[PDB]
Amino acid sequence: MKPERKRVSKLMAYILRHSPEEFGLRPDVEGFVSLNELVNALKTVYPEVTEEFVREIVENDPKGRYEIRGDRIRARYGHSFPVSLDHEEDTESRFLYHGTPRRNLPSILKEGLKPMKRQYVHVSTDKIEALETGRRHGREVVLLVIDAECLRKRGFKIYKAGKNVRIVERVPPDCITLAV
Ligand SMILES: Nc1ncnc2c1ncn2[C@@H]1O[C@H](COP(=O)(O)O)[C@@H](OP(=O)(O)O)[C@H]1OP(=O)(O)O
Repeated sequence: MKPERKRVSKLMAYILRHSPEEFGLRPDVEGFVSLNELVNALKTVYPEVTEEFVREIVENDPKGRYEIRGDRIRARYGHSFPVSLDHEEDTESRFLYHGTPRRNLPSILKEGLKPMKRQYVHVSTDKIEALETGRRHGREVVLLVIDAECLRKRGFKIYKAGKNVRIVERVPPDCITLAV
């Protein structure tokens, strides 16, 4: 009744803010997942959850935690992964940066930056922050320099994801150059 809604809501917020990948979910750039996919993910822990139950959680949430648009759902705040909540485009940046561990560099040079268990990749306007973000993934980080105008001309819109972080669907190898 009351504890039911709270325990399901706690899982909902964790999934939507923190680790959609632990449930096989891939949010779009605005942080939405489909309502059906979220229900199926909740159902693995609480089999009694239905779409109507999730809708009532959203409608009755005292803090504005969630938003349903059409048949997709997101958390409105508190994300620990890069999102562009208002879909606001970065049009001014000329160069973006991504740090790749030297071990992962062969596949990235051939294929570019491809999204993995996510719908988009993340890069930075700042080369030092790009290298620090890459260091989290392994040693001997190699700096990739990304031509933002090449990305836009190729049809990839670049979105602001807070401070110096940007997200984009993928980065083709043609928009990438190496640096020490
Ligand atoms: N009823 C509910 N529905 C969803 N989520 C809930 C929740 N009741 C609590 N949470 C979240 O638990 C985290 C620690 O909260 P406390 O123990 O400090 O109160 C924090 O989430 P996070 O770790 O992402 O910041 C809270 O979310 P919120 O701040 O929205 O209540």
